[PDB]
Amino acid sequence: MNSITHAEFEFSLLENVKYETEDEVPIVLEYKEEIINLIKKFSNSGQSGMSAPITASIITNCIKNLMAFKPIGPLVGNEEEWNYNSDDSFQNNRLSAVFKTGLNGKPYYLDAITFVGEEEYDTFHGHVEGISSRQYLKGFPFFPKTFYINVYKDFENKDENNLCSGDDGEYTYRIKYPEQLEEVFNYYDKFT
Amino acid sequence: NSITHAEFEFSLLENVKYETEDEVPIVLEYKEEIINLIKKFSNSGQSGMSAPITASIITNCIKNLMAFKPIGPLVGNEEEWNYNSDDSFQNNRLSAVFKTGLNGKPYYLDAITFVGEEEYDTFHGHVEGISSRQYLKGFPFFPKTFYINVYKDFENKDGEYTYRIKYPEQLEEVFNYYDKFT
Amino acid sequence: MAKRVFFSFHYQDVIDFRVNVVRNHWTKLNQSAAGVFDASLWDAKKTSDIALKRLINGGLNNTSVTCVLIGSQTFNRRWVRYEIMKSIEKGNKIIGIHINAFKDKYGNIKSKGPNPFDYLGYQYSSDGKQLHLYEWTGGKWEEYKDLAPYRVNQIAPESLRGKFYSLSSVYRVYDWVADDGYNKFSSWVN
Amino acid sequence: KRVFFSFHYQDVIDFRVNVVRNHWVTKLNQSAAGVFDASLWEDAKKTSDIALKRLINGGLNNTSVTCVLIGSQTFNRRWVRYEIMKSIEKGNKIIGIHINAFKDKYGNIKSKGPNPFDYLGYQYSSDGKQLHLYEWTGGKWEEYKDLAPYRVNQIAPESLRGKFYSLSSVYRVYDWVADDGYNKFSSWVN
Repeated sequence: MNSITHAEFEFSLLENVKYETEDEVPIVLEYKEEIINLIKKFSNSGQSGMSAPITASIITNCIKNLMAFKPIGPLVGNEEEWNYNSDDSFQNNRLSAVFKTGLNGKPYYLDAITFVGEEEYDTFHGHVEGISSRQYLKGFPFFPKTFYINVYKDFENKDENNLCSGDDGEYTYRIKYPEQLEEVFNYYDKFT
Repeated sequence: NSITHAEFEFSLLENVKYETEDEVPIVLEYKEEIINLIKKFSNSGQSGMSAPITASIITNCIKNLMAFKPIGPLVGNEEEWNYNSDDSFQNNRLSAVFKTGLNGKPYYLDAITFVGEEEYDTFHGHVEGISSRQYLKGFPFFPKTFYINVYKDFENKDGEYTYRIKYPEQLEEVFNYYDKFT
Repeated sequence: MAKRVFFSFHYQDVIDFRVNVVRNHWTKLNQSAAGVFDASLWDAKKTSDIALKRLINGGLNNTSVTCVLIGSQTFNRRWVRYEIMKSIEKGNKIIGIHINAFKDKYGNIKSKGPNPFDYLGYQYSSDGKQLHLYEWTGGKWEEYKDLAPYRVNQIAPESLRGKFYSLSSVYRVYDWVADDGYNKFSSWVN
Repeated sequence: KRVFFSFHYQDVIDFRVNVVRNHWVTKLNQSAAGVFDASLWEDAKKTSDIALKRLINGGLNNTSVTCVLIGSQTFNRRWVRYEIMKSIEKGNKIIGIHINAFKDKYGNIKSKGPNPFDYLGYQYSSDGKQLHLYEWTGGKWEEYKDLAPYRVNQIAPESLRGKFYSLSSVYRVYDWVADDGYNKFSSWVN
């Protein structure tokens, strides 16, 4: 109790509002008890002003990874980390969007790149100008990272070999900032 | 339930034999609270599309509360200040925010952290007329800390060096977010 | 010519990996909706369920097929039911695919989960101009709270009014193994 | 002219520390500030207490004064004791300041905390070349585990060897109210 004044007050601000519809209730209120219990344990662990932001970052990074079915630390890639109950592609047990084709195949990650269009909500996995969402791991230990690559729709200079459709006609997606790809391929190896 | 993946991850950490106490991962101390949060999340009816949104809301809320930051922006209304002081009135929800006098301009002590070239040379202070505290532009206020790189100038100092701003372009973003404190 | 699918599945570790097996098979001409949300850019007061619906709705607007991936508990998960019901309103093609037969690391599978289309339905109003939605929950058919009845552009004939239709009588459900999804998955969407 | 602010992590202490920081204003005032983000590549492998010790050690090494801000439970907190013990090994000037009397918005204050320097101590080795550290764990003095014995340059005379001494006589403790911190805080550091 002696350490939750701030957190309890922040939740009280959300609770003291009259919500016309249930759809308007803030999502975090569902998790008040579990969040407060985490704050309590953290506040009773003997942290100092200087040690607390480190510990807090470790905790919250753990939660974020586990909620996304990502490992707590890096993938090791050793023999036990793979599911061999498939004919061709072996799936990683700890990060299931990682696969390798063959026992000694080069592992790749389905979620390496999410493409981000110019219009709100136009975010997708796919292929844009020979850049796929899946990319090769450089090796192990592997720390997963997703890169968000901006794209735009080219209506004038379309390419019939890869067109898209919509309420605005035919177009092909193009990489908007090619320099963003250099960061990707300092992290991954290009999948072709 | 959907904690097999999380319990496996924790088991990997617990089953290692650590030579010293200092090597034991810190997250193990919070396993029960983390698992209980995952359990509640797993039972909330999430879809593949909805889960990352909900997860981001939860973890960003936890991040804020662990830093004693508000979970939304400051409003700056009368109820948000602590009036039991003579000079500087402190914000109740983000306590590094102060205003000198009831009509003073609110400022934020954590607006800028300076980052030197040496590892661990990170500090609050004053570098070439740039202070760690900066004025809020107004309310609603969304807290943000800028990390400004600095370097030690031993050549042209004014007891051996003078700190200087490494990338002046970094200060352009700062003062699009804050107003300069002088 | 490229098409984008909305993958509707529920969140659980034991079926996320099975979904990823499907994703590992779905090319240049194949896109899928993906979220990008970052709660740190924007206010926990504003991130409510209507904000969630707006992001799901917007993602759905850039797709033409909703493909429900079915595991053991998919049938009764709130946000999967919303994605299916909103897909109907937007006129997406909708299919279901059982994916419980992908083996885990011990070689185990699970039996087919119940068809989510069995737990959702609709009924036309007596004047034929409004579509009322229902979900099976709490032991009976409840008016669907997550999406209000809406007007339809084409009047339903009197023979179709006041009659309950479950979604399983409208949308096809495949079995990845029995129906050779490995070779025919593209033909189910396209 | 950089201070290491040593205080225990709690919301009711953090706001009181910020009142003090709001008086360490001048251009010749600096304080150590932590920078850590486990989500980035630089900090992705820092997971245990040794990473905490290395960052604290590094931040301490760039200061010359350690200022312990004292609340009700500060004497008992593990990482505050570590910062104090490490400050001794590095030869920092160390002071303590009671900050319990700053009122919150309702007028609440905290009871005065015990002197953290009362719960820590040392003893010179028999040959006078090594400093052994101790802490009060509730009912007895125990060897300090978080920091191993180290060698000192002052060979230490026989009158001090094998004799236990608490830190309470070594370092000055101020009261913000009684000792007029509003006018004298800067003089206590410099």
